Amino acid sequence: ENAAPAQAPVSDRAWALFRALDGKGLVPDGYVEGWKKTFEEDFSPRRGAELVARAWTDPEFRQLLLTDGTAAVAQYGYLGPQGEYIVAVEDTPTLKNVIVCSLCSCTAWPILGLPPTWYKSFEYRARVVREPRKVLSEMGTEIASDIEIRVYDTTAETRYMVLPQRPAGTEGWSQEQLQEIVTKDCLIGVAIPQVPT
Amino acid sequence: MDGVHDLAGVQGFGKVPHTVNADIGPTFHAEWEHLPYSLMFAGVAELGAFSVDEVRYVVERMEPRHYMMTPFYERYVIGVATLMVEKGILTQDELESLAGGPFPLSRPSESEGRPAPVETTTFEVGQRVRVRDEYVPGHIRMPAYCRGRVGTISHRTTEKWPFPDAIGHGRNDAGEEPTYHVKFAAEELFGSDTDGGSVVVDLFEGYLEPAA
Ligand SMILES: [Fe+3]
Ligand SMILES: [Mg+2]
Ligand SMILES: [Mg+2]
Ligand SMILES: [Mg+2]
Repeated sequence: ENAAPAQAPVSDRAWALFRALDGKGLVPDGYVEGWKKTFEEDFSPRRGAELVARAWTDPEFRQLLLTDGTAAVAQYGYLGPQGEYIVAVEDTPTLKNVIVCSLCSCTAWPILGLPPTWYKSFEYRARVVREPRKVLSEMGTEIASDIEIRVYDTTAETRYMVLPQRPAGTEGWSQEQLQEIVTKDCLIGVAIPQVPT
Repeated sequence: MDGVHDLAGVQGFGKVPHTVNADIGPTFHAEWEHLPYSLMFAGVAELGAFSVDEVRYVVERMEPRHYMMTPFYERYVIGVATLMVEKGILTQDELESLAGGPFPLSRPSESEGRPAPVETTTFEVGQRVRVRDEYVPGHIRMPAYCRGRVGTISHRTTEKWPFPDAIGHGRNDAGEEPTYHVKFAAEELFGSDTDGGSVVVDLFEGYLEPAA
């Protein structure tokens, strides 16, 4: 009849899994709390923003980031789980890049942060590969006719970040000022960096 | 596995539930949500009981209606629990007793997997390749939209990894292969029914063959 199976509340199931393993000595002291702290406080799109601001103000670094993203990210010490082989993809006046994991949710965790609910949604996983212009427009980003959209589907171990175009009106800004307008959505590729008015 | 998780190109979904730069809230929206990834890492890195690939495949093995109605992090609670039962570490009885109620798991695998292919080709940037027209009932990191399609190599990785169709089943014969960024024209994948430009899929060597 297509009905859902009976299930205990998800909180009860998740803590049951913890307790079953912990009670057998298989979970080191502090282990899951340590991972929660890493996920919440260390893996962060502020890191990808720092890399973008550096590439925008340092041609040499920009070239390394686009040719050997792993090496560039390692200079900052930001390699990590789900972020060991990095490729940065460059937006240009004729090309807009967008990232997805259509099969699940794969994301460059250490430099983008853990993916948000919308990126893991069936709507984004199904639609952005086939109609990325319409998806971005609905999300609030208009990509003109004149620009190729290229969708990177994260299907193996490459973990991607978008290097967005640097917007007019930011000439001479410091790296801190530039970092501030590079958001998580800019790194995923669904947003373009915005300059206040 | 041609499961419901292979969602790219499915039609009928509505709007993505986000507008750009909207507040996404905290990393975890419930106090249990850090547990699936943390316990997965216990399994992978502290116990050596399973690979990340096995986690992807056990989630793919959720019964299809169950998958479609289950929020993301809960799918990984169910997947990690399932692997711990299948590996002999935990029992479903103890999980249900601790949980105070039903804890249905993913379905058993219907494939033993397959080894890393013995015959493959090293491709170079700019070469045209076709995705092998093959059907794999176990784990595979090839979305169906690119099966049999032709594209161009934009990158060969400088590292190699175990073949998912083997290591996602815990087999000993996953070997190692590089992967290739293969660029497809949108029209190659979806004909006239697309508004995009190109799609780049990151495909293991063993999924590819020379085109024509
Ligand atoms: Fe994923
Ligand atoms: Mg299918
Ligand atoms: Mg529910
Ligand atoms: Mg029973």
